[PDB]
Amino acid sequence: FNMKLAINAKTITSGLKYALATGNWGSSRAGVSQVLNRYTYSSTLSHLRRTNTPIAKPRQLHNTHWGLVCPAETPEGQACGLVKNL
Amino acid sequence: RITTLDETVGVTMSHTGMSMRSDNSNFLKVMPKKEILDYLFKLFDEYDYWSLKGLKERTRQPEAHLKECLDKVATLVKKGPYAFKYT
Amino acid sequence: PIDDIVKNLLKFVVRGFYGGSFVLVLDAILFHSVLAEDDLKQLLSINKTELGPLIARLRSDRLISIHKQREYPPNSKSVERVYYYVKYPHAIDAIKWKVHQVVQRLKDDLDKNSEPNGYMCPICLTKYTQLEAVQLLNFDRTEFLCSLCDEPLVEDDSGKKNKEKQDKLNRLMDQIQPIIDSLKKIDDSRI
Amino acid sequence: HDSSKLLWATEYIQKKGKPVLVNELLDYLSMKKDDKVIELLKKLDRIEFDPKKGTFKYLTYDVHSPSELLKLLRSQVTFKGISCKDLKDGWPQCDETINQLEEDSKILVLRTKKDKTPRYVWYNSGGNLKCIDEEFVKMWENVQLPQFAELPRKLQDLGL
Ligand SMILES: [Zn+2]
Repeated sequence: FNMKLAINAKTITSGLKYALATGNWGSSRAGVSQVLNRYTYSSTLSHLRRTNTPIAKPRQLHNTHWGLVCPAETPEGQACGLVKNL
Repeated sequence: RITTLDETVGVTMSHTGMSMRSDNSNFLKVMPKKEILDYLFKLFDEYDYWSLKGLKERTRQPEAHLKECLDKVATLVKKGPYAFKYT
Repeated sequence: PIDDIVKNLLKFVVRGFYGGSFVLVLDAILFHSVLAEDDLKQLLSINKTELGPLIARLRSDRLISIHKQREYPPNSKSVERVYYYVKYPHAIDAIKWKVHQVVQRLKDDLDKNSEPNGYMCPICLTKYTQLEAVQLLNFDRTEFLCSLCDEPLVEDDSGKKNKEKQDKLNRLMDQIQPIIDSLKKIDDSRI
Repeated sequence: HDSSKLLWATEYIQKKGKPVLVNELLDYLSMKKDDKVIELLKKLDRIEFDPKKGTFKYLTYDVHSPSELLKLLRSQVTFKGISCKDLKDGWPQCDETINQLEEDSKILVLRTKKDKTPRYVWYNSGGNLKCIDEEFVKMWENVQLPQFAELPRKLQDLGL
């Protein structure tokens, strides 16, 4: 028996490095990890606090979003209302 | 909480991979033909049916001579309940 | 009888165009009308991978047909046994058609060596016929060139090879005369 | 044990290979002066014992001539077959007679020319037919038969 051949480190290293490296978290989940937007300071502040919702109408603003989700800061296009900001 | 090892890293990293230190812990370590013929007939007197490997484990001697002594006076049964046995 | 002449025909063809084990299996079926697979294996003491290609060869020539017979005896085991049976008419038809194909294929090779026509090119290893040869003839040259190499060609075929195709016809007829005579003897009764 | 003296006596008389006197057999074995070995030898049909003087005959097969070989072949039609050991032990060098017995007078199967050739003992009629040229055999294997009912139709169009 050998302790170097039983316990491998490339399973945890490749799993964490691969999951935090690619968009997938293992397709189940995709688009979790995104490159940080360094266009300005408010883009990084509004980028880190950005919350996503996977695909009643979920795009419309609900009354329970008072004080929790910004009623104005939301992108336009296909992902309108699915992306939210704290 | 989780304890952070504060050492110079190189010691622990040396203990990780190859460190020229193995073992240190026990875990999952795990002839005259006539006389041989007479002895074989004595074993036949004890019991007629015996496997060739068992005879090689009882007579305790070079096995080639024992095989040649079994191919002359005994017949090898390959099938049946006494399979792989000389009688 | 007529049935025995078919047996002698199969002995002459299988013995004359194949090895020994083929007539071993053949005679093993001529002795027992229904020959099991376990009987032929324990008979010739040959392996399964050695009994396979023999039966497959005797079936590819339409010599014998197989009959996978069921068995549910003692131990309730579905023991299947491939019983071989000689297919006389299909085997005779196979012999006649194969002889005809041998004669026709050995007659075509004699007409090619009777008169050389085409050429050959050593440089590009491409064959050229008389047509392309006379179509690649130039005025400043005295020999037929080659489009790939623009170099002269060498005359292909010769009359020396014509003596080989005739000996194959004569020897083939001398070795096929008893077979075709047995065929003409069997085809009288259509059995 | 006396059984080892019995089997040793039979192996010794097989090493001799010719009938000798019973007393001479007991003298060649030195210490084997038992009569129970002689009685067990009389009970053994493997080595036939002639009551006239001292004579020990050896069976597998009494075949040593090509005619006896042909008879032993005829005694295997629609049955099984023996091996090479019995014939080569009953008659030295049988493969020479096999090569001399041309055209199905003695058949075999040449496997390897390095392992004494595991033989075969069957009989037919001709079996030779090596006059068939190899070219005719190659032209016989290249013919692809039309399967199903295409072959009888292709033969009825030619007139056969
Ligand atoms: Zn060319």
